[PDB]
Amino acid sequence: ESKVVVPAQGKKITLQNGKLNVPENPIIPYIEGDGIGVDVTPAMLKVVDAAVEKAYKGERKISWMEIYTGEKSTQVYGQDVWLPAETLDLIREYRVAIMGPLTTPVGGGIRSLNVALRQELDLYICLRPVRYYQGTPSPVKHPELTDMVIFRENSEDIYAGIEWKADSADAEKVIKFLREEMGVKKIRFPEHCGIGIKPCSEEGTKRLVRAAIEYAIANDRDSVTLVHKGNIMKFTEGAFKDWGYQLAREEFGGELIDGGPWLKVKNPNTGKEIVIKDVIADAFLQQILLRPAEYDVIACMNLNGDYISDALAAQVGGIGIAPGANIGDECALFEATHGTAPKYAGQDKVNPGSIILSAEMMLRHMGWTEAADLIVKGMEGAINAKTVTYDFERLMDGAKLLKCSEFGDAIIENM
Amino acid sequence: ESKVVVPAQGKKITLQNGKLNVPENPIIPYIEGDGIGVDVTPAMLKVVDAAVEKAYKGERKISWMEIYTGEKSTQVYGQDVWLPAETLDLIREYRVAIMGPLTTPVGGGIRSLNVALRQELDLYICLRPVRYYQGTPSPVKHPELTDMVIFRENSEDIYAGIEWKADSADAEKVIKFLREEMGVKKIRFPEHCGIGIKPCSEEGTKRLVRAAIEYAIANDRDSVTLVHKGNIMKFTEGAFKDWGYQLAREEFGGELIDGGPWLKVKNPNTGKEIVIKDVIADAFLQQILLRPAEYDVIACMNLNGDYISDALAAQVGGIGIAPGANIGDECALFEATHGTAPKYAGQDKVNPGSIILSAEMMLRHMGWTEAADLIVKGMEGAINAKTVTYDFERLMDGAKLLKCSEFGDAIIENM
Ligand SMILES: NC(=O)c1ccc[n+]([C@@H]2O[C@H](COP(=O)([O-])OP(=O)(O)OC[C@H]3O[C@@H](n4cnc5c(N)ncnc54)[C@H](OP(=O)(O)O)[C@@H]3O)[C@@H](O)[C@H]2O)c1
Ligand SMILES: NC(=O)c1ccc[n+]([C@@H]2O[C@H](COP(=O)([O-])OP(=O)(O)OC[C@H]3O[C@@H](n4cnc5c(N)ncnc54)[C@H](OP(=O)(O)O)[C@@H]3O)[C@@H](O)[C@H]2O)c1
Ligand SMILES: NC(=O)c1ccc[n+]([C@@H]2O[C@H](COP(=O)(O)O)[C@@H](O)[C@H]2O)c1
Ligand SMILES: NC(=O)c1ccc[n+]([C@@H]2O[C@H](COP(=O)(O)O)[C@@H](O)[C@H]2O)c1
Ligand SMILES: O=C(O)CCC(=O)C(=O)O
Ligand SMILES: O=C(O)CCC(=O)C(=O)O
Ligand SMILES: [Mg+2]
Ligand SMILES: [Mg+2]
Repeated sequence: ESKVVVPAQGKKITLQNGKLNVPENPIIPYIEGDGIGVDVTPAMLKVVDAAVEKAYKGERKISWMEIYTGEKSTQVYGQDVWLPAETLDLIREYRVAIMGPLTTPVGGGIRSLNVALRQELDLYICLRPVRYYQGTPSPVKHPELTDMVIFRENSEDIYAGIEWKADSADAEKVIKFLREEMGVKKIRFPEHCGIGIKPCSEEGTKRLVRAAIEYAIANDRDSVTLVHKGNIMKFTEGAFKDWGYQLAREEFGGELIDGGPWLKVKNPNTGKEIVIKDVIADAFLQQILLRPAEYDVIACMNLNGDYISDALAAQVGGIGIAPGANIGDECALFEATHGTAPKYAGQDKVNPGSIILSAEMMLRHMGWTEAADLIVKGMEGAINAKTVTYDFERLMDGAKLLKCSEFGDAIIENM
Repeated sequence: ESKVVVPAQGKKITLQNGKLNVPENPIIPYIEGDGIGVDVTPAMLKVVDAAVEKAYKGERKISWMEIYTGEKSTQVYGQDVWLPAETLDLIREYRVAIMGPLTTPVGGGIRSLNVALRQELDLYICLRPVRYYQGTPSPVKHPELTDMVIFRENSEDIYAGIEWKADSADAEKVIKFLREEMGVKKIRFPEHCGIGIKPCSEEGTKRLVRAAIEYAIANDRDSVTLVHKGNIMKFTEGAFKDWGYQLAREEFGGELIDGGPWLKVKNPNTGKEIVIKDVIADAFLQQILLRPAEYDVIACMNLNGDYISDALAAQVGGIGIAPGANIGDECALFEATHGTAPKYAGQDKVNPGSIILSAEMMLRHMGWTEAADLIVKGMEGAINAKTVTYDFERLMDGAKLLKCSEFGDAIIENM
């Protein structure tokens, strides 16, 4: 029995051809989220409604439709229902949705609902833009140098969840097969040993890299960097790099620079030469701090993208100002980079910036660019006014400390 | 037929009990290293010889014995011999050794010789101290806040090298077994799919964490942070965290703080309360930039330690000033954090600081603390004099740019 209420006065977004048809009164499903979701989400709704109202003076409005996942889903549907089938159906049906963060237990418990949503809806792109907002405090000297966009493969890798507990019959079964049937000798302690599988396919790699390159062309970006650990993980991470370059060559007419393997790809529109390069993952983490300007669009696998996202975000104010999207061929689910930060949950304390800027991406995705620009404007105003949440305040002299809801209002005031 | 010359005027280090017996004329095997190894190594020899000479006025001297691995090994022993059995034997025999960086091909070619040495000699500890040297340029505002020590598990993980090429019979064999015999459904594209194995055992975890805690006690450090991705990789990364805390409890009398899972461990000597805590790996990469002072000793797995090392190093000047050691129960091999940086190889351009400070660790390991202190002193002098190599120079106004050999001499001048 459905527990979701479909808004009376809204219309469904449709996908005519490959293009979205967004009506004036679109129904947008949202998930509140666990933990700080309770704080940041109400604030996102308020701010988005304001930007839409100001940009289009009543012509347009979102019909927000709440749907359930996580703790709240259990309180609605009964225990044990963490991810109602309805929810998956509703996001595919309505094409565009947004969520708060969801809690994943460490060491046991349910598998990540985030990963479940991503995998079940085949949202193979995790798109995370990291840019500096003028006036944002930062622990680095030149944050303005960081203007990157992460394309993170979202459907494979060690992130996929294929693993077995130490001392379990399954684990022992796999170990025996590895040792005896594959002649694997490189397992140092075969007893009391957990096992994980890391898959990486050509189709998975190329669909992610294709998207990254297209984004670079559509946005007149300077380069695309393949990030990988292919010297140690030759057949997964190194495969990723090989496939990525191969794709650039076969589908975008990529050409050698010198002896390579770096490529030049000519922007069909602007005619700019887009550089396709690669960097090893550990080195990259120094590179972003020491030579940020040399990097632009980033394409990487599931785990690496996760590490990179947080490290990059830190350069530019931290993950309270880090938006993202999970994007597939049939729908898109926007959400902040950060998680549920349970230790602050309910305190009206955290930065709603990340989820707000995710809605900003959603609006842009919807072609409501005017509303989106109002959000950006409001953000820059509020930050420049040095009226901010705890995470910014503690890196700053003479700032007024605002609560999460308050900072929401601050953003609106500066629209 | 051996190609190594055993020094006429030196004596072998021995391991009486659990303690090293270091003579006055110890024979120390060294490997030059590929790439920039050709630059940095000669410089390390010069600087170490100087520190030993000054500290002990001729009473002590190292009898350097060259041994072979990598490219140079092929030029000496013939093609195809990248890692002569001799070399493994010589390091175990002589107990203490040092190496330049070694090249690992990305996507194919030989497996990492570094990993080979580590695995073959069971050097399960990769120890990387990251501290700020006064006067070092940096892209962060407060580098002095970074004073950490990385304990990185060095014998397991995805780093172990258990993997198969996409479309290979072996890969297809493993995939079929996973799909059909283990009922694995979470592989998105089973065709054209590379596969990797990630093992993590209880014995491996605990021997690494034991070492980390002992180091914290022997050095009066504030805390030990377990870094892991145990919400996504429950049975490897999460197992690591569980075992680590369990060890702290069972072997060091660790006690709850509040409801935990953080522990208090009482320093037997100083009586200081050492905090045992944990942080998720992506979050940690923001944490080190945003709250560096809150971190001290780091214990993590093979891959994570690798990422963390480079990111931390960047905070403090980059990997031209990042020493490390690979340490086992029977011997220790010191080497810089950085690799072969082939693009600069032979140019006398890179910072020899990392390998030099690795020798600094080696000396300390040998109980030649006076010589070690001379190296530290020389380093601080040379850096404070703003006479430096390219990597520091480019982050600095009004510095004199020195070549690698020159900076070596600068260090000696400031002893
Ligand atoms: N996409 C997702 O839904 C997602 C992503 C990551 C994690 N998670 C889940 O979240 C749970 C806790 O993970 P975690 O503690 O490692 O990561 P986290 O919830 O992101 O929190 C880590 C730290 O990041 C900072 N932070 C996070 N959100 C912030 C905000 N809105 N404003 C300001 N600062 C913010 C805080 O740093 P300081 O306390 O240092 O100021 C926080 O303690 C886990 O169960 C995990 O599975 C979910
Ligand atoms: N323990 C080891 O032996 C080890 C460790 C890592 C990698 N490697 C091997 O090294 C090869 C190349 O790896 P990579 O290019 O990704 O890593 P890398 O050789 O460490 O070089 C990456 C970047 O780090 C900086 N850097 C490295 N060493 C430096 C020094 N002595 N002084 C100043 N800056 C330094 C340079 O940065 P900028 O050019 O930006 O100034 C360099 O381009 C690979 O085959 C890999 O297998 C070996
Ligand atoms: N062209 C490539 O494939 C490649 C590979 C590695 C580094 N790089 C960098 O790009 C630059 C290429 O310049 P040149 O080929 O004119 O020397 C170099 O300075 C180097 O730092 C290029
Ligand atoms: N004690 C633990 O196990 C644990 C767990 C997570 C965070 N913390 C941090 O340590 C502090 C513990 O302080 P109290 O238990 O007195 O509130 C908290 O402020 C919190 O930020 C502690
Ligand atoms: O699924 C989770 O709980 C964490 C996911 C995550 O870290 C991310 O992809 O941002
Ligand atoms: O083995 C290699 O080539 C790289 C090893 C590495 O990155 C490290 O452990 O520092
Ligand atoms: Mg994350
Ligand atoms: Mg490394």
